[PDB]
Amino acid sequence: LYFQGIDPFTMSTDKFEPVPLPEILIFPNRLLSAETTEKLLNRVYDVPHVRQVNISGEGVPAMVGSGPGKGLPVEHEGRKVINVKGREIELQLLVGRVFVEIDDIDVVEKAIEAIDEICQELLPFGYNLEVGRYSKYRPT
Amino acid sequence: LLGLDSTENLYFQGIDPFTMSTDKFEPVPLPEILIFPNRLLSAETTEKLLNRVYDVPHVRQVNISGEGVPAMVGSGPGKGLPVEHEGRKVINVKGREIELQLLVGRVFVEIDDIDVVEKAIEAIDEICQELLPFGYNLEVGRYSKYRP
Repeated sequence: LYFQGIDPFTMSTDKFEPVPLPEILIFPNRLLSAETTEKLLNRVYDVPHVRQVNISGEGVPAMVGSGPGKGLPVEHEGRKVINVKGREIELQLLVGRVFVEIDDIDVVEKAIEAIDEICQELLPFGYNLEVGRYSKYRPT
Repeated sequence: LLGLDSTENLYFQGIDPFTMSTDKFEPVPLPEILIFPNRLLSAETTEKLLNRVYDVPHVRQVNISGEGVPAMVGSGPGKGLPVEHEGRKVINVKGREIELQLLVGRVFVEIDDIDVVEKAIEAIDEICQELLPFGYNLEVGRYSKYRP
């Protein structure tokens, strides 16, 4: 079937305006240490067409299921400082998500292959990569 | 040879190119509505927002991202002083007690079907108008898994 409608992810509608820049999303199978985060961000910023890299800790801590502290959250991690392309970044939490903004939809495929090669080396415990494409709600 | 170029710009109009590489990318059926508050949310506002969002029809799951907060703080010669509850806050969402450890900057609301997103985003917009007076932006996201 040859589509004849309008997709709000790729064209303006009366309710949506496409966000030009996609994300490459990294979902590691284990949280990232400060050191891993530092190496990952430095390497990813060297990939052509990467505009910015953002990170997040988890919203909800890990709960202790056995031993001392059972039933309670793990002890909160300590603050760490990393150096990304000469800028100091303070980490309050182990990193569970990475968001990589790419400067053009057309180069996503190449960018994600490059990022995949980095992750193969740095995230031996496994990970998943996704492309996110967005549209802004702008009614009327 | 203007005039005799190939016509992929017409044939593929409105399609994102990477999506045609089905050897490498698998479409994710379920979209998300994203809430981007203009300020990082307090635990109190996060709690209110999550309670209301979980009542919107067709919401499947809700995730959050944002900025961590220290569990130790100090301005003296010694080590940091520990913050009560390790700096985290307990919130109550639909009867569940949840330890929150982010100032929230992005809410990810998974919707069960692209076809119901319009009505869902209208309900979420009404919530945000009420709960986020400092302003916010809403977006929809569609995902593709890289599976080379």
